[PDB]
Amino acid sequence: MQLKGKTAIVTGSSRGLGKAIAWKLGNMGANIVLNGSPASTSLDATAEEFKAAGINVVVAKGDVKNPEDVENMVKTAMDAFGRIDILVNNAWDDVLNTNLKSAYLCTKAVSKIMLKQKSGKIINITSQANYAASKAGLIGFTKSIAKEFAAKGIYCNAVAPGIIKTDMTDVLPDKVKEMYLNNIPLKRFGTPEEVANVVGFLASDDSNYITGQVINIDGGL
Amino acid sequence: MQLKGKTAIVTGSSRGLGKAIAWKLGNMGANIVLNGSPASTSLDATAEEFKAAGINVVVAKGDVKNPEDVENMVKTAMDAFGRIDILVNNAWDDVLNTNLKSAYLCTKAVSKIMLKQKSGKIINITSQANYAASKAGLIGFTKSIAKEFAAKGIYCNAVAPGIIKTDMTDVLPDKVKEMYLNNIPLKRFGTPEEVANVVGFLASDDSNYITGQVINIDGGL
Amino acid sequence: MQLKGKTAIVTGSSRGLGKAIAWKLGNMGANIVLNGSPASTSLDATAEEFKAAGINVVVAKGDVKNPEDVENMVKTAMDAFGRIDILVNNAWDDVLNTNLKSAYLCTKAVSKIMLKQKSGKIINITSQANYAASKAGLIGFTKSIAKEFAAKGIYCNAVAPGIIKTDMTDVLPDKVKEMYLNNIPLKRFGTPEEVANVVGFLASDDSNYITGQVINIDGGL
Amino acid sequence: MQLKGKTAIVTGSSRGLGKAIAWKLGNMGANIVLNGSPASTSLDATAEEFKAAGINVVVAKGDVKNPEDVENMVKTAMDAFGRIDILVNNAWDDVLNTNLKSAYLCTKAVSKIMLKQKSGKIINITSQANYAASKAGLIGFTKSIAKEFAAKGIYCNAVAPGIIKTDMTDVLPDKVKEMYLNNIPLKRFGTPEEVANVVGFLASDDSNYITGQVINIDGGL
Repeated sequence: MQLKGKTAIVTGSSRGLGKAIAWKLGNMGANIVLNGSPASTSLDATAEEFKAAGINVVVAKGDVKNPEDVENMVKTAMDAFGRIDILVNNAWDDVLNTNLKSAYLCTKAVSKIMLKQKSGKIINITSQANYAASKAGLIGFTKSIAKEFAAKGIYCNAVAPGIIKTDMTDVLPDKVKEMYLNNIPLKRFGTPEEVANVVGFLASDDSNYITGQVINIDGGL
Repeated sequence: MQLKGKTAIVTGSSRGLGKAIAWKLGNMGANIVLNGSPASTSLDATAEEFKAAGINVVVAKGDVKNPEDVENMVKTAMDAFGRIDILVNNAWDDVLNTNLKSAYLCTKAVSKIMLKQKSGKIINITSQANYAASKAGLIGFTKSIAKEFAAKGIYCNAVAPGIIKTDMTDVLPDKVKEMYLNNIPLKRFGTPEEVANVVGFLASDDSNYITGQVINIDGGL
Repeated sequence: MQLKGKTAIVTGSSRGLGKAIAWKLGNMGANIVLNGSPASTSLDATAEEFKAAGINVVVAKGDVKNPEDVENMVKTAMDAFGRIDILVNNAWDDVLNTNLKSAYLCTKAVSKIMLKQKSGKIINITSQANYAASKAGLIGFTKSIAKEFAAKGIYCNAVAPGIIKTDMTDVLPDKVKEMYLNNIPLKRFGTPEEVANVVGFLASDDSNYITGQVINIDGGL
Repeated sequence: MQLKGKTAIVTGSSRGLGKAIAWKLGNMGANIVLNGSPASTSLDATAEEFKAAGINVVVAKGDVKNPEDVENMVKTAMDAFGRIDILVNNAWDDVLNTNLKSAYLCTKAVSKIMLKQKSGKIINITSQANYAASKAGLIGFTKSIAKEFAAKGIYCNAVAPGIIKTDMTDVLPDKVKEMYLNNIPLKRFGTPEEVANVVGFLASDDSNYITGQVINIDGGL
């Protein structure tokens, strides 16, 4: 389909949002590099599920907050598929390290390969003051990277989800759930699939000529 | 395909960007209501082209800056297809009347029908101080409408194109063209098809849960 | 004081916010041109109050939504003081005409004089979809004018007040008042004097090098 | 004057922008806590200059990227003046640590005292991808802190300078200088005094009711 013969790396893709994003890209025809902890019980199961659905998938085990694991991830992608068309960066000190620093390291490593291709899409997914600074940081980073690599044909955009349906939100007390729901103009939580569909758009040719942008998927919040 | 059995009204769709937008929506399976001046030489030709390509199309002739023509447009849509799922608003006194006032009147008229459906997507396309105020006005209008109709399931978003390939840009002197190109990070003009693809995204279920947003398609400008 | 020997025109300054703005500028040492309807009972009283406080004041009677009255206003300023250093623009068809069109006409007229001076500060004060489009329009207009006249030393900025204390807010039912107050992080309404103080800043040399900006004075709303 | 009997802490205030900011606040009548490295040749000279000008000044020596020095700074302020009304936060791992982490630690420490006062103003001064993320991070942090402490009367705003006159810019080659100047609508660099004047505004009662805002002082850039 839309991403036939392309390779997408999705960080933090063993479960939840990352898995849904990788699932959508896989079903658009992309070769998938899943990423997660070596200690993940779900990582291997997820890969087998993808393969059974007809998605070509390799697994890079490690923590993308560490340079050595980032290098491994890139090497397993290249060994498997020989190219990287799409990087999805999905993931006080611990907060800025987890979200923002992983995005920085992965972008730095993958950009080397995208520059040789003269092609590539980098899509950053955003995750109180610690989170706010990290989120805004990732957006500024996005816009900076977009500006820097625009001349070379490489895209960088961000997706900023509002409140998305999780295992936690499902078990929310009805009163605390109604308080959040009442603060969202659309009066419902978003879904992992909706976020995945927006990343699908940003990965496809349908989003050509869009760079340095943030798409808020938050129900008008 | 994605918009099978849905009806899209695209204002100013006899030629250029509007025609490209209507073409994309048509090819996604939507019933199309084209709009343009009764004096258009291209309007009828465009409709025949769409029909030959297998797109179900009706034509509403008039100027959408006038209430009576807006009512006609809505009536021809309803007479033809019985519903309106998508409105694309594409188009000192003359500046604010052409862009912004047409968007206001069409939204007001179509919103009545979308409220009964409890479903609908309104997509506003932006067009020196006169243009700047109009553009910013249309964006504020977009965000206001989104907030107002969110509770009822109706979406409102905007697409803001930068410099797009036209008949005018093609005949631009090479020096004036190079001056514009050098001010765009991606170092090329956008295309009508690219804008059409973004409207395609905003019209489809892939953009569910996104409201009150502006997508800049400007090559990082 | 700070504005000694300078002339400020404040539109809609017979009462309320405009009067408070003109009062602050007057007390900073500026020559003041008050503006209001010929039918104003308060305009003359306000001018006499200013004079008794030691402020040099002239009155331009008319509606600044009309070109002829705009010309009169400019002429009474020039006849009185021979220069214009500061213009404060304070004020579906009726909405866009009142706020935005007055700002456009006054700026156009005053800019001719500021260009000869190679000096000047234009400060636009913002006033549901009609209001939202008008407000956003005035902001886009502000940014456009700033860009256009930057090379010539002329500044353009905007002040965007949130909920400000009025005669209407004072008589608000306690329950409707508590609903608004609870939606403002600072948990109080703003005052006309606070807005006036921000305009005072934008009129003074303390705001040199700031152009094309909007200052939100809304208690974090 | 405006800040009589108030205490302002200005981080990184031994020289340059920080010194100019502290100078302005001092001359508005504030008690000043200067901050800089124990190895600073200029810190002591600067304090003596302030004292000779009639400014009440104490010096906190240390690096505000370290918790122990932040505690010292707060303790020297409290020992000297018994209160803190104004904190000015002025200053890949090294980039995020220098700008953003110092702002975080100082705000955290000073906020404890401001909460007891139920009064306080925190003013963050912004400093390629590393800088962009840090700058955007500090802005998001600002907005978060403002939201968090609004209920308690504590303000948080940011100042974002564009290109400001330094010792480096003065010795810039004329061609590289003309390239920067041509990219600024006002066609000149800003000055440390201009930045200081904006902080002066944000420290004074003239900026009451403004919170969670960023003032760009960049000549329209």
